[PDB]
Amino acid sequence: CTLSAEDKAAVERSKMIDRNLREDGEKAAREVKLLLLGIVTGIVETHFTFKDLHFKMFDVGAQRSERKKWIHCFEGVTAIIFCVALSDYDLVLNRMHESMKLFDSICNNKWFTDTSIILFLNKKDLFEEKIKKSPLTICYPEYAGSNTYEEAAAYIQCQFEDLNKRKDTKEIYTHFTCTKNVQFVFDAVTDVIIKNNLKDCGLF
Amino acid sequence: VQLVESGGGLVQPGGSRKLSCSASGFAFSSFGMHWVRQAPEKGLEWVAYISSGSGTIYYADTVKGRFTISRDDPKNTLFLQMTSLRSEDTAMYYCVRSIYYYGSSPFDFWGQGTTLTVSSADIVMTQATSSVPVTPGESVSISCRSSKSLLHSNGNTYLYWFLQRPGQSPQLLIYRMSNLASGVPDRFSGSGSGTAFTLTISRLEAEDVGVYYCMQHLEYPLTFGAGTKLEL
Amino acid sequence: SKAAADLMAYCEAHAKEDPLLTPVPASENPFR
Amino acid sequence: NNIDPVGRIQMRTRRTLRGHLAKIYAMHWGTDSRLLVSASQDGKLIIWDSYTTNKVHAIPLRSSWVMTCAYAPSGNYVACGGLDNICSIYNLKTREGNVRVSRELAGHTGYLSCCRFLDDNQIVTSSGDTTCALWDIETGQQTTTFTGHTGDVMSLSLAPDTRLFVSGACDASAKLWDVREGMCRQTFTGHESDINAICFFPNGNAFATGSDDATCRLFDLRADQELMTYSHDNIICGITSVSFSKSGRLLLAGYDDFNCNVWDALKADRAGVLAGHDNRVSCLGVTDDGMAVATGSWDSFLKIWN
Amino acid sequence: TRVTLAFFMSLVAFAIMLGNALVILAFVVDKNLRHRSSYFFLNLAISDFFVGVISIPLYIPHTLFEWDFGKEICVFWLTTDYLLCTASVYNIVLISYDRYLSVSNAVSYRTQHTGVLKIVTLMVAVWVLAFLVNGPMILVSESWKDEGSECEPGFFSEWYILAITSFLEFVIPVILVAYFNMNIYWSLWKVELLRARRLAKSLAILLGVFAVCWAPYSLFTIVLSFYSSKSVWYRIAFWLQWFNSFVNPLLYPLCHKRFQKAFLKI
Ligand SMILES: CN1CCN(C2=Nc3cc(Cl)ccc3Nc3ccccc32)CC1
Repeated sequence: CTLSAEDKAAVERSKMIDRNLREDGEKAAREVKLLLLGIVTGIVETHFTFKDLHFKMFDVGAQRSERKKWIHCFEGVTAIIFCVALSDYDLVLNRMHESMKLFDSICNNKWFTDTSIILFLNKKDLFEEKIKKSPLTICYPEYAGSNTYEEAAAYIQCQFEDLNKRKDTKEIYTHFTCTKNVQFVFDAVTDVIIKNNLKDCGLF
Repeated sequence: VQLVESGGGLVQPGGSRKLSCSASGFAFSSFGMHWVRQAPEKGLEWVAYISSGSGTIYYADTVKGRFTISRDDPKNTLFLQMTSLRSEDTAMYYCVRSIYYYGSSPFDFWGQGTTLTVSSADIVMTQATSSVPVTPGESVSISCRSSKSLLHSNGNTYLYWFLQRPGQSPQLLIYRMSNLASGVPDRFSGSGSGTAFTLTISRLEAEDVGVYYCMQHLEYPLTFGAGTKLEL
Repeated sequence: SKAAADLMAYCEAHAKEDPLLTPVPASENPFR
Repeated sequence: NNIDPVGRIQMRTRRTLRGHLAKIYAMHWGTDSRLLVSASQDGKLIIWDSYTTNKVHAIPLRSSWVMTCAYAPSGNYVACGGLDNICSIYNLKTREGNVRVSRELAGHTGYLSCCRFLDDNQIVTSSGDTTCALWDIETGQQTTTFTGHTGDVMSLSLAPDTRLFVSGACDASAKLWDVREGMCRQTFTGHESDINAICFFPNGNAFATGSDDATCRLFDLRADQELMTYSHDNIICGITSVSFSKSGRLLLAGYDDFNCNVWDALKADRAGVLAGHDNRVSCLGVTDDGMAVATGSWDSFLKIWN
Repeated sequence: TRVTLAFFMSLVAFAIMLGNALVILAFVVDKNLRHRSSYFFLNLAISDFFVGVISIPLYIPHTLFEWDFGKEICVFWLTTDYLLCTASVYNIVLISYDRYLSVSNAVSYRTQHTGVLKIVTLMVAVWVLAFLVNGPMILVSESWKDEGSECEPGFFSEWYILAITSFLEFVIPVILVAYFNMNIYWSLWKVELLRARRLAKSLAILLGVFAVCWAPYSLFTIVLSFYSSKSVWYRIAFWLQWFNSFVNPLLYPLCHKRFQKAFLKI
């Protein structure tokens, strides 16, 4: 042995530090990290708990810069919440084109290849009253449906959902925003867990 | 920081006695602790050592198998239990902190000490002299000897210089033979060569006379000298 | 050329003080 | 053309430092050339013992979205920052024996990219607000703020002489700034995309930038132009980190091809691959006495070479 | 001649040995493999290692050239061989149960923090259970010591004992593996057609390889021991039993993504 009386204590100190690091990693490696984009300066972190599960949601809408130099730090998230409206389909700023461009950019991005996406549509009552005198023909001239909410809503839903280019790897769980949002996201993350779980041990 | 101890007094030979230490104003559970002593008329002696995490435990060969050391981290307390006490065990004891990581300063704080009067190849250090009368306004040079070379393989040296004033507890003047502990006047120095080392108090002033000691911490047990009595 | 000369001159002067350029024999290297 | 090539410089992993679990984003060398500091998404900042591969200190954080860390030149304090717009400063040497956070500099709104100490009382920060700032730690408020970027600032470095500093932003531009007055000394351009890594040459007469367009560059502070370009055809990915050595011959450049490359800073053409990571190279540094090189990558392992 | 047969038996043994040595190496090298799956696969590889170094080369001469065992060696040979095979099957079942708990109740499978004591408890219960099921019967056999006899446990004279042993080592593993895989399929299925077909095919392949490589010998042995107290098909079934440990390090711990990374680093 080529140590003094105190290098042994130095080694013991390093061992305690290693144990503490490993324990903290075990504690922090079993939480579900969801990123919210569009229900509720810099990152606004929100924590809550549901059915023995720890949800850490990131409200990141306060940043005033692009996403290229900013989003890759969320590589390991379980899922993305996406929130958009239906009532503003015709409001020229319009808004449907912006939302569709955002969704296409997000869904077909490499960092979220295996990452599913939850998608919400809200402000549906204003849309329903609007279509009474303002049909979708203003924004969808090719639309040839009945002047009822159901056909138009299905049209819009399939319009967004037909943008998926990764049909056999990740799905989209579309739900009309109306406490059913928490139940929807819980079921979605359970199914994400199962599908990503029977994948790392073969089973295709 | 603060260290306050309980358990001292007069004890009959034999039996057992336990001395406890309470820490205040620092992170207790990241420190190793030593119990040291000083004879009622002679120099210092070491007793025992416990380290961080309640792992390593060391006793002196004189006290081996009869003194046991322990700690308690939630309440910031330290214990030395003492069995097989004999009349030669009379002394006054010090609880000394020591944090062992790279660059730290061990022995940087000593408690107020508690009195306890009882009714081989070990490196023993011989204090070079016993009294040097030096008038105030002139430098003081004190030395001590060692039984064994102290340069370890890692380039270190392990000699410690302490000072004690009347009615008081020691303080750390020099640690590892060359370093000056922060919180003391910067007119001290230490030097020397193998097994023969020296402390220097330059431009002696008042309240700077008393007993001086050296220590070795290269391998257990820990020992002391006699203690040079610098007087006026 | 003046700017490049200034930086290259500093490289030459501190040549022998760079272990990564001239690896020290294991007698003095603490990382073995 | 008269400079002899250093040739193939092989290096061996003397120490593999394990203990970081998630991704690693920053590291800085200490002043005694023996202690190290590393930042990860465990919310951890670790001070390593380098000689014996020991751990000296471990520090938890508050905002786990870190991007940078710093080491006080006197060994007393550390600092960190990230996506939360504020810069935190911790005191290492207290009689209490534990590291405590002494200062919390606030007043930014864009994400902090970097922070470096001036002395025990002055610091410099650059964030996503497109603005740099000099902070006086004792007072707690900026003494001067620097405006003139149109895009987020991703790097800065402090001169050895401790009088100036250079920053770079997502505008494919860099800016040299005085410290005590507030003027913009100079503005440099030339990259084809955003700049994400800058370093300060030890002689104080040059600096090097890394880009997300498969190129590294050296500019000169006085000549106001780019000096050198460092890229290879087999490379298509982006730079992440840049550093120099004591003499400056070895420019250590991280990449996204998973392989650190040591470049002969004078011939602009050499790649001493320090292969050995399984992921993207994030951070890297070199000791004051040149005794080692440390690299850290996305795989959570930190490697020491000489 | 017999030289070719000996060469091929030794070739099979060497292949088994290497196949499990690689798993053991890639678990001791990389420190990111400290989950349940890697510990269980290591148990599997160790249980399959000793078949290639002890049983096969020791068995080659006893039937090939000369019956140079005696009791003091053949007792050891029997005990080792039986213990290893049973332990390998039980590790297969344990991995599949891990897999079923994976996608049966995944909420409770995500927030547990038990580190070593539990895992090594399981890794040791496997071997203890394998021994206490198979081993204590070989040693208690005495009639098998008749002079001039080929060495094989005495309880071959009792078909009931063979039935109990094969029930506690063939019926239960195939039932458990089939149930776990079917529940995995249902719990996923309740674009989509291709994924469902891939999952069904892979699960069928695993269960089928198990059944093919372990049914004939048990069936043929109990058939011969029933009333007709050796033909070439007996050798076929005998070696088909050992031929599982050739593929068991190829289905489970080579498809896995983490272990694939661990191997490709080397
Ligand atoms: C190459 N192989 C090695 C193992 N081996 C048997 N192995 C077990 C072990 C257990 Cl626990 C249950 C059932 C069986 N099958 C058997 C049935 C009849 C005779 C022998 C066996 C015989 C030869």
